[PDB]
Formats: sequence, structure tokens, C-alpha cells
Amino acid sequence: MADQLTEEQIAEFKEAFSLFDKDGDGTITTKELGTVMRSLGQNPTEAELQDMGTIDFPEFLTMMARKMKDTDSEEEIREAFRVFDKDGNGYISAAELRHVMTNLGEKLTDEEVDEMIREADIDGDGQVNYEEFVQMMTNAAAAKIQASFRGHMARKKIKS
Repeated sequence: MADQLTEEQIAEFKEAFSLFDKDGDGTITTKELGTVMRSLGQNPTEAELQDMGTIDFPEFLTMMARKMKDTDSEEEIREAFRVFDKDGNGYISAAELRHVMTNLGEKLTDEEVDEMIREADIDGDGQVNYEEFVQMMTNAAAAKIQASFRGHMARKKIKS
């Protein structure tokens, strides 16, 4: 899993991490976690209360790598939503939303498009702020979107 990380990233993380190895050695306490990440360049907020009483170095390398992955695919889905934002005002009408989902990619079906709508912030004129939708879900493009929404729907119903 650290295999996903570059040798420079691994040194970067060794250093940062060891700087807060003010001992009990090989471990940092979870309180210093916020700080370590910032002494890099992350500014997390509560995605950081979710992140996991001390973290050892392999699991820090792990969280870090899992986070690169957590952000790349975030970008990938915002990318997809951009492809479909006619003018780029950061918005997509529910109608445009319904049209591409059902018409491109692994075509969803209208019953499974309605629930891709209810959850999202209210009908801002029929418009949809898709960023408040990427932050919720956490051609080929519709497929990246469609695949993710499914993953989001898998998560919600995994409760019951």
C-alpha cells in the first residue's frame, strides 16, 4: 500500500512523522495528527476525525496513501461534473442531470435518478450545485458519475 507512494513522499513522510516522534518511539499520538498533516500541506477538518491511542508509522504511511487516493477520485468526479456544466457556473439543472445519467454511460433508470436528486441541496430554481454533491458522495464521464453515485447508494443502505 505504501507502494502507491513515491520514494520522495516516503522520505517527506518519514521526516514529518519523526519530527513528532517526541518518543514512545515509532509512534505519534493521535492529537499530534492534525499538526503533522499541516506541517506537510494538508489542511483537513473532521475528515480528520474520521481518519482513524497512537498511530504507528506504517499506518500513517497508509492513511496518507489512502488520502492521495481519496483526493484523486474526488477530482475525477468533479471533472466528470464539469464536462456536463454547459457554461461552468458550477451548476447543473436537474433536467440536464436526469438527461445525461439516463442517456450516457451505464444508463441509470428514472426511478434510480430521482434519488440522485432528493438528497442534494434544494431546487435552486431547478439548478443543482454539484460541488455540494461531490462533498456528499464522499460518455465515460457519466459513467464515472454513475459508478460513484452507486457507491454512495451502497453506503447509505449498508446501515440497515
